[PDB]
Amino acid sequence: VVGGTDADEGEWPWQVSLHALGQGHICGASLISPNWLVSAAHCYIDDRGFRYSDPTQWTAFLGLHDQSQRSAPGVQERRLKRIISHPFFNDFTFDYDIALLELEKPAEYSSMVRPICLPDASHVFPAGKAIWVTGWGHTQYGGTGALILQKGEIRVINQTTCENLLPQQITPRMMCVGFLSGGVDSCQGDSGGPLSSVEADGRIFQAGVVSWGDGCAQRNKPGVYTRLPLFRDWIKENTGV
Amino acid sequence: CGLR
Ligand SMILES: N=C(N)c1ccc(Oc2cc(Oc3ccc(C(=N)N)cc3)cc(C(=O)N[C@H]3CC[C@H](N)CC3)c2)cc1
Repeated sequence: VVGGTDADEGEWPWQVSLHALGQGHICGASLISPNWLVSAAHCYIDDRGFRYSDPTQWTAFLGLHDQSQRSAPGVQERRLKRIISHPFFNDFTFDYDIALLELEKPAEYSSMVRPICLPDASHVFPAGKAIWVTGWGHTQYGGTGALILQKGEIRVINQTTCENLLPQQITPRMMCVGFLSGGVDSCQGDSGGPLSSVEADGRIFQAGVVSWGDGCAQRNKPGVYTRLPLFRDWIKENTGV
Repeated sequence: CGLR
């Protein structure tokens, strides 16, 4: 997260850290139920040196605050038994950049570990609305991951504005969130994490998944996120949640 | 869901 601040401990108890074996934090994810996480399909692609698509190559850390204290009281470690990349995920455009991760054993709910609410399919996170991005990714483009979970406040951008700023790259699954002036944005390492939106009774709903952006926090280059409401029914069909 |  560029332009953000240290989160308070347990402030985002649905934010999860995904570590690939021998490599540390790679992507974020969100807890949605005792058994399931949401993340970005782009985190789980094999390459020639590592089968990032193989659930057995991962560890999920729930209730995590600081990457240098992964065994703190409250932190839960879990393996994965399944990764479900969206079937329409496109490598090249990042269309349908969403994945469901099945925990090998359920999470225990606690003050530090709690699911985010999911929005119904017809819900629309309106243009202009403030929402929160969180993660352990770079705090500057080309720059170092944060040890301590970061939070940043960003706003949903009009779809037409978005398409025009990033020509031939924005599909209706995508949403621009951030600022035309830059300054606050997600970045490398935040991939797969949730946008948290404070809704009408103050409960937090997931508004999006960190997907991509051109650099981080540049003027006229807001972050691009996978919309959640579009996938409510897919999440149900695949997970029972 | 959705609170600390
Ligand atoms: N808000 C931000 N500023 C922001 C948010 C998230 C970020 O994370 C990533 C992470 C990323 O990492 C990947 C590692 C690896 C494998 C792989 N195994 N092939 C894929 C993706 C790539 C990209 C990237 O640039 N993707 C392109 C997708 C197509 C699009 N039309 C052009 C850009 C961005 C970075 C910035």
